[PDB]
Amino acid sequence: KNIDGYFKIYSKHTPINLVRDLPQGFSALEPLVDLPIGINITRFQTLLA
Amino acid sequence: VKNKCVNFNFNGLTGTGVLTESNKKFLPFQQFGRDIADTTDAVRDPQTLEILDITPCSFGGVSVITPGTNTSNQVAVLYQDVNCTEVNVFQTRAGCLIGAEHVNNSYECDIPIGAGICASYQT
Amino acid sequence: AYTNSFTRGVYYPDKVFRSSVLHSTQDLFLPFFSNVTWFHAIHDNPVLPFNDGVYFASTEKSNIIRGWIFGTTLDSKTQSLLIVNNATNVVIKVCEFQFCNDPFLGVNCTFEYVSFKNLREFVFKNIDGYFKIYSKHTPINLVRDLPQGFSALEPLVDLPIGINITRFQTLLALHAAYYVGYLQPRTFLLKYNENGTITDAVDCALDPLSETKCTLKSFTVEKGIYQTSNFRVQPTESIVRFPNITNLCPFGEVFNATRFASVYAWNRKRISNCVADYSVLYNSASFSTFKCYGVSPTKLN
Amino acid sequence: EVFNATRFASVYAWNRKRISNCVADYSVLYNSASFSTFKCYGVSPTKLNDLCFTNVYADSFVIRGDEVRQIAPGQTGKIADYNYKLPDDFTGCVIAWNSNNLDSKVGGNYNYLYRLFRKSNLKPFERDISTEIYQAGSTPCNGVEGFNCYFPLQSYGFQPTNGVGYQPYRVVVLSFELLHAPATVCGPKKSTNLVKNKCVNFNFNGLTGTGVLTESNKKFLPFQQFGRDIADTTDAVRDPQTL
Amino acid sequence: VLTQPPSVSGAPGQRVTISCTGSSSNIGAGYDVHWYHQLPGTAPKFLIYGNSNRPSGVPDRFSGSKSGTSASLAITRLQAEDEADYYCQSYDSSLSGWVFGGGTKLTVL
Amino acid sequence: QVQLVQSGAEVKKAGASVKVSCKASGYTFTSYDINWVRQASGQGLEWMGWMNPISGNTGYAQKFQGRVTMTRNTSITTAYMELSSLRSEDTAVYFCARGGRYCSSTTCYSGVGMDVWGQGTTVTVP
Amino acid sequence: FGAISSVLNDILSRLDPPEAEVQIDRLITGRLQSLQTYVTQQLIRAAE
Amino acid sequence: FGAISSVLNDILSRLDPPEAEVQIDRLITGRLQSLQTYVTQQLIRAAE
Ligand SMILES: *[C@@H]1O[C@H](CO)[C@@H](O)[C@H](O)[C@H]1NC(C)=O
Ligand SMILES: *[C@@H]1O[C@H](CO)[C@@H](O)[C@H](O)[C@H]1NC(C)=O
Ligand SMILES: *[C@@H]1O[C@H](CO)[C@@H](O)[C@H](O)[C@H]1NC(C)=O
Ligand SMILES: *[C@@H]1O[C@H](CO)[C@@H](O)[C@H](O)[C@H]1NC(C)=O
Ligand SMILES: *[C@@H]1O[C@H](CO)[C@@H](O)[C@H](O)[C@H]1NC(C)=O
Ligand SMILES: *[C@@H]1O[C@H](CO)[C@@H](O)[C@H](O)[C@H]1NC(C)=O
Repeated sequence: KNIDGYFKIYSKHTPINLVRDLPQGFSALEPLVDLPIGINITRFQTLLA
Repeated sequence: VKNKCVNFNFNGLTGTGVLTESNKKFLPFQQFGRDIADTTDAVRDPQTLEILDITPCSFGGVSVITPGTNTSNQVAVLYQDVNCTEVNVFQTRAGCLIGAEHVNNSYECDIPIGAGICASYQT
Repeated sequence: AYTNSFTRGVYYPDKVFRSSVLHSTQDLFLPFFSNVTWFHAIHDNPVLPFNDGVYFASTEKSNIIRGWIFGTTLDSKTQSLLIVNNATNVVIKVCEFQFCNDPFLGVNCTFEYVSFKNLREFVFKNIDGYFKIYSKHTPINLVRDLPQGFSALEPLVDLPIGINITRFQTLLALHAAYYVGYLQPRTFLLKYNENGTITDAVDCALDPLSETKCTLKSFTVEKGIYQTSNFRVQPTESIVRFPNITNLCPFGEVFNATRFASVYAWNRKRISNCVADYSVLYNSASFSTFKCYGVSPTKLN
Repeated sequence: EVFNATRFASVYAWNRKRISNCVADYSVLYNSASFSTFKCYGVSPTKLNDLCFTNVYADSFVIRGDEVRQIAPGQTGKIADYNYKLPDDFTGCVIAWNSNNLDSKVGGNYNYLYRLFRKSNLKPFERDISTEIYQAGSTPCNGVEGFNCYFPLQSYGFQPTNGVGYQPYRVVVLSFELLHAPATVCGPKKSTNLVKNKCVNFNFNGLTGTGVLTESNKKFLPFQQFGRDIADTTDAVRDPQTL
Repeated sequence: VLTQPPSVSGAPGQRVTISCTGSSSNIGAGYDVHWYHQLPGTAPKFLIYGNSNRPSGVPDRFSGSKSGTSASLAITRLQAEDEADYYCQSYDSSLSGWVFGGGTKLTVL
Repeated sequence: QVQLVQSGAEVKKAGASVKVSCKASGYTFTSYDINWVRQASGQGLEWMGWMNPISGNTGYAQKFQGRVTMTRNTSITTAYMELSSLRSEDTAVYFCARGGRYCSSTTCYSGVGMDVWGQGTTVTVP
Repeated sequence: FGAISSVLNDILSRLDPPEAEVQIDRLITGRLQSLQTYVTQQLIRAAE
Repeated sequence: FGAISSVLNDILSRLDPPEAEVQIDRLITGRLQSLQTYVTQQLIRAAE
């Protein structure tokens, strides 16, 4: 996200073992690097390899 | 410094209190601590990465035990909820009492002090 | 030589009549039952600190003590007053008089006025440019030291000199018993009577008796418990803890860039890992206007 | 002596003239259109004649036309901090008429002087005649000006050829402190006879009100003027005409 | 003069660090050195003070640097017309307030 | 806006004295320290000392100690360099300096004698 | 209460009316809030 | 309470006295009026 020109990166890496749905359990995202860019952000696109 | 309240200015945040070591496990981005009353509870030293608890030192109003001026001019002072280091000296649960000699014999309360301690004027 | 200053040194903070009412004020008095120095008048005039005032008393029989010089240098380098009474005229001038090698009276002339059995108390001072002559003459039957008793000290004449005094030297008569109490900005429980003479006073920051006296607004306090003030463990020193920053911040860069942006595309130069002194900012006198809205204009460094 | 004066002091050695034993009318000051700015939050300009003052000091000096807001409670500035400080609780009224034609001469009115360097802030109404050289650097200054050695008491130049922003302006603090000292400068109003046992609108030395006026047996001391009750309201007065 | 190329025949653009040797009071502490120039044909109008600090019409080619026991000002862009008289002045502290040397001269052939 | 007038070409006998003038008036002179700097004919310049118009400062240099005093007439602020009992070393062109930094700026920078005075010469020949 | 004087005849006799609304307003919000503490204090005191 | 900060150490370090009196007596008006709501509230609670 970008609020007031501050870009905070949120990251989380957790293991799962489930078959049908996203699991029931709470996981918070922590800031790591705050970044001075100053943009709008409204659309995200997923790429693969 | 530790266990002695002084004028600290931790990264622009000022106050009066003692700086003690804490076990309060900060996340690396997080820097300051808060209380239920959202005042500053802990800070990290920005030079050496250590959790510093902040607690303002012993304070409180002073109350005075004094009989009638038509009876006496002997003086007494009471320091409530102050431990008898930071201040014929008596320490009780109510605080540091200076002026009255502690008596193991018990009498009826005349001038109340606190935590079951009472002062009076007798031989 | 020390003395217990029993009750002396009470004057009028103001000369507005009051009756059977106890007024509390902050003013400069010497403390009651305190330590004051004892002097003799044989063969002593050191320059004592008149930091904000002293109380004078004289056991006199032949009018030897006759004047004073008060000031900050007291050597005609500053404006200093001289007092002489030639049995017919009162003479108080700060004008450039010829003082002796040892200043005595025999047995920058801006202020344009040109002309035992007895205790004498004189307090010459300056508060806000007023020069108050405080005087009282009192009979006694006592020889050993200053008497025990209450004496209101009233103003007489206010003159336009307005002089700095931080340390004073008494004036002798050559061919002085006095007392020095350091006054402090203390609060005082004062009592007026129906005839308008101040009959008693309390330095109420002194002992628990007096602290109860001026928190209960009475000269007689009942037996009981009374909160008077607050005790706080004062900080003995100042600790500063800031990050180990080692780079001078480019504040000068956003002042001295080769080009500046317009209001259509002004920039967001975001700052981290810096040291800001602002002392160079305040030392620069280039500021045409400095309207500093959230934080103090001066107190920012 | 304070308006039609031939000589005005400066901000470093401004005259503090006690004005007493005289009658202060202010009506000719109202009728005068000479004043340009008449600023004070303490007293009002126009409704002042009915008031009788404690003691009034006329602080005479000269400062710039842009510096007229510096003579105010709480204002911070160069001259305000190095030459003349006004307290936050300042009572009194500062008057600044135009001095386009008075405090100026062709070669430059060079007798008005002001401090520019001090290591401390000023007290209100103080009199600093310090003639030491201010130390700018760390080097000791043995009376030798030059590098790290400049003298604080700076002067002005006033010429009629100069611009109106640099033209001399007169600002005078007629400091109307209503303090404890006895009232001596009253308005130009005629007195009336005294009435007892009948309440009447009284205006005694500027203090207005209504009440009954009976004789009292208290021995007010000379220089003792009012008797105040617990409310600091005037309970007794000494008649200034008859003791 | 203090130790520089003291009086040389120089065309306007010679890249000569016309120095001004000062001690620790001058090369380090007296960094406010200013260059007087009594100009040929007028009263001194140096137009060059505080090293590279310039008035209008003065270029940054006069570069002011303190290197060891040596000050500096130079020029660029070799031409013919800049015959002039140069002087360096330093705050000499224990000496007089600000002192020159011998009178640096720039002249062409 | 700095205006500068001084004395002219003169000849004086050895041992005499001069009541010389260095006259600045008509502008904001107060920001400027009217100092004193000389140069010999064909030598580098040399600074005799300062005279401070800012309310009465006095202080000399070493090369003319014992020979010169200074006073200032603060009404119109005339500057002096009183060459009394003159010697061989004052036969040159004598000029004043002018401390160019602005005094209501707190930073004490260098004296910038941007404008330079007319003429002063005490030639001592028989 | 932030006004320059506390006696109302004094504050009215020396303030011009346009700034007197400000000075009187500070004085009466202070006076009325103190009187409000007073009347609530004797309301609960009269309740006691 | 309409002031620009709420930690009084920050206001003391942040404002000069002349505008500090404006924000500070705003803060005092708010923090008093919270205190008389507190003491009348616990005083009616003390009646309870
Ligand atoms: C970023 O987003 C805002 C809102 O959608 C838009 O108006 C703006 O034009 C965008 N930025 C640019 C550079 O177009
Ligand atoms: C900076 O501060 C840290 C504190 O942990 C210290 O270890 C380091 O040596 C310091 N570096 C310098 C250059 O002062
Ligand atoms: C008071 O101080 C003494 C001094 O060491 C200490 O032993 C004691 O535990 C303190 N009292 C309390 C209640 O902490
Ligand atoms: C005060 O004055 C009255 C009035 O004459 C007098 O009778 C009394 O003795 C005086 N002294 C007092 C009350 O101590
Ligand atoms: C009064 O004298 C003291 C010490 O001599 C000095 O610190 C202070 O600045 C003086 N105040 C005035 C107004 O002269
Ligand atoms: C002064 O006041 C007293 C009051 O009775 C009176 O006797 C005297 O006439 C007054 N002076 C003049 C000039 O009227």
